[PDB]
Amino acid sequence: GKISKLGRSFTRARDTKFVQCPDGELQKRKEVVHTVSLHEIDVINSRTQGFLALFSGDT
Amino acid sequence: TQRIASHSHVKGLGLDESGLAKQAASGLVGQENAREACGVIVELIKSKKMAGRAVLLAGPPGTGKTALALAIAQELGSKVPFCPMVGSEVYSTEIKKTEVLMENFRRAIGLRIKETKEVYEGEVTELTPCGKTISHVIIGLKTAKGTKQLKLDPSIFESLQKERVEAGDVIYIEANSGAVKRQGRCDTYATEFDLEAEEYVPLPKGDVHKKKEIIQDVTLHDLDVANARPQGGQDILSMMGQLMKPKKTEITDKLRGEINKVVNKYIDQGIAELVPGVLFVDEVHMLDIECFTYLHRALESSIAPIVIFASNRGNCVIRGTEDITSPHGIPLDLLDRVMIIRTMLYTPQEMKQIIKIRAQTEGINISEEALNHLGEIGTKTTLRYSVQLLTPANLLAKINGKDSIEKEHVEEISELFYDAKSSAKILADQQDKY
Amino acid sequence: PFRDARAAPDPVLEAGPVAHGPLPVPLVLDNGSFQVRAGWACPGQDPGPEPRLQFRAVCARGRGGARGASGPQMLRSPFDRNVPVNLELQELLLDYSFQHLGVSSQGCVDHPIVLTEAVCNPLYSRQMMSELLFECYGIPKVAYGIDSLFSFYHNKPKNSMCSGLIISSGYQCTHVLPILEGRLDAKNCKRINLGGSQAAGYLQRLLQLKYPGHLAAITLSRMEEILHEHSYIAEDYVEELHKWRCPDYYENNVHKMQLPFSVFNLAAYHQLFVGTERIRAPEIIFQPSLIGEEQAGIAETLQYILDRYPKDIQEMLVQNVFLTGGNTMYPGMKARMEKELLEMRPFRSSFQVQLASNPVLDAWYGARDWALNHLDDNEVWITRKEYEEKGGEYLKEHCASNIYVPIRLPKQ
Amino acid sequence: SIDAPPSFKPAKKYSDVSGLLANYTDPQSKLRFSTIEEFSYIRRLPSDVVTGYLALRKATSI
Ligand SMILES: Nc1ncnc2c1ncn2[C@@H]1O[C@H](COP(=O)(O)OP(=O)(O)OP(=O)(O)O)[C@@H](O)[C@H]1O
Ligand SMILES: Nc1ncnc2c1ncn2[C@@H]1O[C@H](COP(=O)(O)OP(=O)(O)O)[C@@H](O)[C@H]1O
Repeated sequence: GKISKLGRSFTRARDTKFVQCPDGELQKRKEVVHTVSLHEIDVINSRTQGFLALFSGDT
Repeated sequence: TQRIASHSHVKGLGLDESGLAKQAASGLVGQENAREACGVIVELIKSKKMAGRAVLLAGPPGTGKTALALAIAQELGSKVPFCPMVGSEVYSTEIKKTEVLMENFRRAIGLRIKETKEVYEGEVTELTPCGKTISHVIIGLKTAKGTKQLKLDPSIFESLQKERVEAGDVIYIEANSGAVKRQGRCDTYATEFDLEAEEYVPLPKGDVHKKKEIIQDVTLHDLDVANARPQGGQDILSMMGQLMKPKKTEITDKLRGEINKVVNKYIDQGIAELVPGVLFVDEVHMLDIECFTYLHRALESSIAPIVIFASNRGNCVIRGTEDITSPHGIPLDLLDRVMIIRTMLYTPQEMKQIIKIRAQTEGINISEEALNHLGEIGTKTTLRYSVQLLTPANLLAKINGKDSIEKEHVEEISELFYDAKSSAKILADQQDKY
Repeated sequence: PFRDARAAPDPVLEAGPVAHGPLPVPLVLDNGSFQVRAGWACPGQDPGPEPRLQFRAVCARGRGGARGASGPQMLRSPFDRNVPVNLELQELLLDYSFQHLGVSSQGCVDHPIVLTEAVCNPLYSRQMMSELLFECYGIPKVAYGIDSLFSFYHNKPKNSMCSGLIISSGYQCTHVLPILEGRLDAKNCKRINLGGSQAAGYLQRLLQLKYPGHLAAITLSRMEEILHEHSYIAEDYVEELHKWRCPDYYENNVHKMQLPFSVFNLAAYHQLFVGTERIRAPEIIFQPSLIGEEQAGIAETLQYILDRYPKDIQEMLVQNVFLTGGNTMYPGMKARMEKELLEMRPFRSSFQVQLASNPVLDAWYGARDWALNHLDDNEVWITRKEYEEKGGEYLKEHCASNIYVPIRLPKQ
Repeated sequence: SIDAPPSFKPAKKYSDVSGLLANYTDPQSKLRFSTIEEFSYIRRLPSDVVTGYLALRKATSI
């Protein structure tokens, strides 16, 4: 239920950033490759919101 | 596949049934007199009778001390805890040095528990609570193998409510733990709206209900740590968990006393069994004189694990004394509490066998004429250096389009990567430039 | 490539094929909505030798006005939704059947008859079917029974008391019939307002919209061939149609239905490619929502009747699920039904699905075997004189018959 | 009183012109379709076959 907005279509740029409308079909099954350091698994597991210590350094 | 590493070829001590060693077996070669001794230690750990007994492996660098220590962990297998540590780990910034010793001594003793893991999963066909207030809740489940009904307690019902479960959702219940997981809405309802924020999953094709027998491993240290500080209780969902950062702390003596008393209750009731394991304090000469003195108490205690030590030092100064030399870098007072196993340097023929066993472990084909050359270079340098050159030699053989190591490949690599002895000769010559 | 159907056979017989023993050999008459099936009981022979008169239940009378015709040959038919509701168009259907079978001579048919009727039959309808039979044709005694239940009676392991669900699917209806101790539990029986007529009608209208260039080339009698020979029922529809989505499977499985010829001529004399259509026509009885129609369909209905019993007698009556009639002829029907049944039972429990030995003829063979046994059980039949004191809205409660209730119709 | 009950579940949405599952419906013709080529196809149909398809489902079309 997250919405991301990428601006407005060029044909209604009048009346903010502008872009052409997408190609292909509306609903795409996409596939995403993702990778995490072995450390970053360890820190997320340490605390109620462990991931903040991955920035603040309090690990 | 699994990554190859510095000891992955050793698979056990490889003794025959009489207890004597074979020349070459289970991925070790040589060292008969020194590794027959580990056989006796394995029988001692399997006997379970003793506590606090300890062993020292002694001998020069590259003579097999950690290989033998890991070979013991193979012969015991994953039933029995084996906790490795490095001497330098003692110097924490959160807790005193003897606390780190005591935690690691506890880690090497395991409770082994049995239970029947029992799982229900499928689409929720109905929820119906059952006077004044809810006595129980009936729930129905469906999969492509059939239907069941269950009778939940109000604690589980609270958990279903917290997961925001409603009829038509696909659910996993684990009956032992009281664990409850929502897995999405069942796809038969995927047309209720065109756009809605849920994720829809197909009706499960597996059994509605499954049973296993499982075995749980937990050490005494896990009981200590879990029980000492208040357990947080946050499945997140509670912002108070954000404020107080964790830290390690000196576990009090009183608490370990109670934990011992409660575990004795359960091993009388047959609910648990006990496995005394091994603590391997490697690199022992990095311990301080304070710590060496505390070991004189912990190795006497009628609860302690078997402890294995290893060291490579001659007659060096004991850390923290600024003055006193002692054999192996260990105080004489403690050295009179351990049995000592000596470890011996390899003859050229031994190194050839180790090199070939490393090659066929690491995946490399090598010709006899090249293997004789790594054998020679090992006598000039050290075994731990000849075994480094195998992979880079293979990688040049591959670049030059050939399957197998040949003399010119190892000869090229020898000119390209130096040894510590020959590099030190360069530093003695260009002395004024560094 | 399409065929054309046969017409106008030569059924002619002597005045009565009376065998040894009892002289009043009964007529066995399956009064179907799609077609009628009729013949002599022919007792003393184990295999029913000749179910004569296999013919479509449709009659011709056109702009000429002055004549009508009845055999296999604008058209009309006597039924509304599997109950007969026509006067003379029923008579001239019976007449055809009697005349081609032979009859004595005098001002009546001398032989008793067993006759199929609707799973429930409205009282007025039963009354009219009795009047149109006793008055005009003068039959001595009559029996009414249900097609499906005769087919079950035929297919039973033994001539003994039983329980089961009957799944039945004819021209314009499918029914789910729970039966207990040989009795139809008609209080909680249910039917679905769809059937093989509506499947053919849908497949027609699809192909008309697919090829508007030749509406005239496609017609019911050609829709029959693709629906009988070339269509099948999915194990799971949303998975079948998903494997039909890829072109390399499609070209290997699409059906090439060559029309007769007079550009390679297909721009009009097309090969009428049927792909997904060969699934979407059978599936109507499991998902009536492929048409406009909001009803439970053969899957939700079976669960909805089966949950209205105690959990022990469910496990009893599911031990004999039986498939019979018309639409059950599709290939794959047993597999789809037993898979759909596996999801709606207790996790380790058992069920059995039986398919009728001949799904279309077993209703008639059942009525044969029934009448040939119950010749002299005069509590079972309605005698000619009973119809003079009970007004025609009356029935005799034998097994394989609709449940009677005490009631009477005003008439003058 | 023998009629079967209405279904409880919401209806699946198959495409008109091929029968494959339809994620999509066109805002003007009100037919439903699975893929881009099917959307190209429907836009080239005359009004007669469009109302013809909708009439198979007793949709607003009368
Ligand atoms: N007898 C043997 N058989 C097979 N491989 C051996 C043998 N002895 C040593 N090795 C291998 O050679 C290397 C020797 O490491 P070794 O156990 O000697 O370390 P160490 O110098 O004794 O102690 P540390 O681990 O503290 O450096 C490893 O790759 C080991 O697996
Ligand atoms: N071989 C077959 N395959 C598929 N459908 C068939 C087959 N034979 C008959 N049908 C279907 O059976 C239906 C008629 O069955 P029938 O038992 O005679 O009906 P009823 O008893 O209501 O008159 C028709 O709609 C026809 O499409």
